[PDB]
Amino acid sequence: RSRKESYSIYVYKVLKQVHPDTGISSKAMGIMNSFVNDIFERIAGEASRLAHYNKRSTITSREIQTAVRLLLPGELAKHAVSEGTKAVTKYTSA
Amino acid sequence: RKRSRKESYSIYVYKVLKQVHPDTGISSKAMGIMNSFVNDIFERIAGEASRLAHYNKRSTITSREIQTAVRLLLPGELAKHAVSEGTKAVTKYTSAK
Amino acid sequence: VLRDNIQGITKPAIRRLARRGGVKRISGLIYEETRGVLKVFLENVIRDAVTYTEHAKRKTVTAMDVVYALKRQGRTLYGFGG
Amino acid sequence: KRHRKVLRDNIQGITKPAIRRLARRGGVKRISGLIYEETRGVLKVFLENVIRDAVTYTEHAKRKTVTAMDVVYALKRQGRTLYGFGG
Amino acid sequence: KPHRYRPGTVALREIRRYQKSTELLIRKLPFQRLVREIAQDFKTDLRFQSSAVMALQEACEAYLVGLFEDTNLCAIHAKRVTIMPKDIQLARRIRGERA
Amino acid sequence: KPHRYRPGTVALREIRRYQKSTELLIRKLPFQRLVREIAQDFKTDLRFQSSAVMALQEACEAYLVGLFEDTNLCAIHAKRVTIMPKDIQLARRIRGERA
Amino acid sequence: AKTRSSRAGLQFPVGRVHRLLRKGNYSERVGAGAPVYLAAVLEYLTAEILELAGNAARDNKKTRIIPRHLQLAIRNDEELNKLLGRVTIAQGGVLPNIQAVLLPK
Amino acid sequence: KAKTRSSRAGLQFPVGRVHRLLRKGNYSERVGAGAPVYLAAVLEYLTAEILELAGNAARDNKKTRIIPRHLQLAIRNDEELNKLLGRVTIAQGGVLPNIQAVLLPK
DNA sequence: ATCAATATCCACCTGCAGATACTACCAAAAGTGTATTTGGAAACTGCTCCATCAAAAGGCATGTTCAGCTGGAATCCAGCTGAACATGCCTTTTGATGGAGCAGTTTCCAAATACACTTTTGGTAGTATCTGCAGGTGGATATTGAT
DNA sequence: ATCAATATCCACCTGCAGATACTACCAAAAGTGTATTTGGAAACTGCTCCATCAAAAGGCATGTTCAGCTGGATTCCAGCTGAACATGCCTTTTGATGGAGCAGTTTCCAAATACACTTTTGGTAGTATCTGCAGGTGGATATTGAT
Ligand SMILES: [Mn+2]
Ligand SMILES: [Mn+2]
Ligand SMILES: [Mn+2]
Ligand SMILES: [Mn+2]
Ligand SMILES: [Mn+2]
Ligand SMILES: [Mn+2]
Ligand SMILES: [Mn+2]
Ligand SMILES: [Mn+2]
Ligand SMILES: [Mn+2]
Ligand SMILES: [Mn+2]
Ligand SMILES: [Mn+2]
Ligand SMILES: [Mn+2]
Ligand SMILES: [Mn+2]
Ligand SMILES: [Mn+2]
Repeated sequence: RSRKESYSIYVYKVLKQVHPDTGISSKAMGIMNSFVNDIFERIAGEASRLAHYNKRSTITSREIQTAVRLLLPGELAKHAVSEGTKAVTKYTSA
Repeated sequence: RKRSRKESYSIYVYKVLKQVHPDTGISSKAMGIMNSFVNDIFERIAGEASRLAHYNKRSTITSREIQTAVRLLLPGELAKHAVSEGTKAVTKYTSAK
Repeated sequence: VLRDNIQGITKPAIRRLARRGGVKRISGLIYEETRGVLKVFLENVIRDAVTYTEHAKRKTVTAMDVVYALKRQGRTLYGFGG
Repeated sequence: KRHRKVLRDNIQGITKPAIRRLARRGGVKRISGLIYEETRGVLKVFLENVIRDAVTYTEHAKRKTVTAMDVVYALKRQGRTLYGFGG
Repeated sequence: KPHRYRPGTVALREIRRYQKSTELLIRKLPFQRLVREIAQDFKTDLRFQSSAVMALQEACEAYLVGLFEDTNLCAIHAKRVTIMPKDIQLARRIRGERA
Repeated sequence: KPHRYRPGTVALREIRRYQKSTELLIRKLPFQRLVREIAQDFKTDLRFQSSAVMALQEACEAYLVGLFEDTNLCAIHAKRVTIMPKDIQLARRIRGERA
Repeated sequence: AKTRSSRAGLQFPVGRVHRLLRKGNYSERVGAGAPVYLAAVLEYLTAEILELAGNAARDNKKTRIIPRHLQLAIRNDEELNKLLGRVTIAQGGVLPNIQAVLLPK
Repeated sequence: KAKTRSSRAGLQFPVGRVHRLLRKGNYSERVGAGAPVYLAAVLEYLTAEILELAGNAARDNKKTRIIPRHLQLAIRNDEELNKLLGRVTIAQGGVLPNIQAVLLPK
């Protein structure tokens, strides 16, 4: 028997942070997993093309950023860029 | 300084053109289109084969991935003939050395 | 009684689909037109799904086979893996 | 040392005869008077979206010059693949 | 006189009812029957995961509902309130699903 | 006595004329100004390869021509021969450009 | 030993995102910043949906988020709807919407 | 004397280049030997198919040189190539002559 | 039908832009050969879950009647939009010049890969307790449609 | 306007399928540390091509007049489709039951990678010279519209 990875427990953690007294059905969790996987693929794919276009062999935080700008609508992209910049800063200092 | 070499499929497109229409030429703009076409279809087939290999936890893209990708990507007769020409080329290639 | 399978997709079920689509009044010829459209959709998706099955050398069409096929046709479906 | 004149209202450079010609190639026989401003609006949205993506590619490459490839890549990801200028 | 609602009233009632709910609207077994028949034309003696058939029905029903919305807009564009094959065809043509 | 073609005759002649040819139908320099105006509003001090502007114009014209085709079908659906703003809007809605 | 997620202030798993990146054949190399940035963007997007879907549950007088609530959240949000325009949510249904011309009187 | 892998496969299209582009493109960890051969064959076949029909289009228009218009005519008039290239724009290709019947005079 | 105004066709020709032709060069590509590593096919198999079976239960699809009202056909007409004309402007074209910035080449270290090792974690399997809410009830009341 | 017939809503209740909280088990995965490699930022700069220039000119945009015929409004009515009700047919449930085949594990070799060295080639680059056909003219044929 083998194990199957999922984002479930990470989705759940994020849920309790925004709505501490709110639960989520397993069907709805399946949807969230599909969501996280889809956006991952979209962003990774775009970052991949960016690197190739510029003859780069490395995907860095810079590629992830341009990819996010290309893929997310205005305000969603603004906050996402800020959240991403924040996490990389705190990761540098820590 | 030498400008870096810019590869294209032109001399191959041209060869196939002469096989198919010996007395017909092709303008550079039309050749430009043909170059875009080959690169596009290349990326499509290669991309589909890439996904295919990943869905099946394989680290190798073989002619079998390419074939399934061609069946997924091409419609009807085009798939039929492309598969046949591909199978033919591989059997011939392996029958040597 | 002898019965075709696409004819198993009944008029009242097609009606309910139209209702959810916000449709108030339906012409008599719609039901056969719909079934034809339904069939093409299923054929296109199942073809690609089975193609994934064969490649994996399986005899069982999985939800993932379908999900991948749906993504190919630009009909990305959430909730069934992937 | 010096700056170019201000660019404004250039959408009106897309004239009524130019829009009529495009409609003709699209097989249109008769055209209402309000089509021309509607078309300019639709064209501007299309152009803004393609240029925004193209310029985004430009900046990522740290260039000041928008290349044909920038445009082609932008068109590609907008689902408007273009043959004849590209890779 | 026995009670009777005006034509269109119950239809509007049904629209509100089904736009409120999320349950599938095609019968399961007839759909399962159709899928297996179609699959048979591509490969013989196939089996299906139950979740595979469900994925198909969800995708198929969601597709038809969306199509009916576009179809409705086409009928209304022609100042009708009745959808016709004419309307489905126009929608599919503009969608790029054909012609 | 001065010659006049009936309304619609010249329009049909023009359809045949432009469906036969492939040249760009928007004037080159005005289109270039529009491109520079729009790009400038997004980022200052940009330069353009000439082929980049032409790539944009080829795409814009092919887009509008295709849109007018769908628009024409929408007007004909409404039993008109004259395209109107509501036809363009319908085509773009079904296309999923506004939906 | 402190996990990269903790080090980044994230709930989403940085190590897993990094592993998925290099095994996905997206590039030859992966910078250390990329999985942090990407994990952050994914966590943020998840939060925005869960927030809006949570509200949808509240409005429906439920405490448990189901597919329907996710659909209501996404289709009622202009940007989320655009981002997920070509996506169907299983068991989501549609927004209540009736064309005016179909209403009586 | 060396043999090219293309001649070994009986192909005009370059097997060596296709293999190189496959590895450089990050599609998978490994690329088998039959993969670039099969792919080169498919690309060549597709090229032949289009050039055949475009050459005919050129001939139909009393031209000996294929130009983009001919490529567009050949593609849009073939149901299957039209499908494969349904989301593609051919620069300087124009459109098919097509006037909706209801627009004609009676 | 006759005819006259005008577009359309097609043969003919000439200028030339762009295609074809050659040599020379060469950096990268491609091929060969040897050695070393390993992906995944093959064979066997356990355990999941799929197909089938019975078997009521009844919910829901089907057939029929009647008529409300919608779609489509016909008629009219104001005025929008197409055709043609006069006017002249601004795009197009052709060519030049400076220099911005793209791009080619080389040096070099910060960051990424590659191992080996240790520790943590997420997926797991039973096992038991808990609970949000679907579904049923009744009765209030809103809506619809008859007068 | 009244008033009857249904649909719809709200408050409350309860059984349970699905959520949860627990403890334990472990392989994989993530963190740590060290040694090695290298991608791509810097610096320098050659040289493509972009921006801007001028100037002449005619192709084409603008603006107006005019009235043909299209779109939109109105009316009318045959008939199609919605509502309702009566059957009764087969979808649904669920529960057990073989067993198909998915998937896990072990073995192992054909084929892949790494690498060093040799050869072939496709891509400029610099000129040099054909050639298909764009665009011009002229005159014969075809189309359109008035009568
Ligand atoms: Mn501006
Ligand atoms: Mn192994
Ligand atoms: Mn009647
Ligand atoms: Mn009516
Ligand atoms: Mn003027
Ligand atoms: Mn400089
Ligand atoms: Mn744990
Ligand atoms: Mn309830
Ligand atoms: Mn280096
Ligand atoms: Mn008048
Ligand atoms: Mn009319
Ligand atoms: Mn067995
Ligand atoms: Mn050579
Ligand atoms: Mn000519």
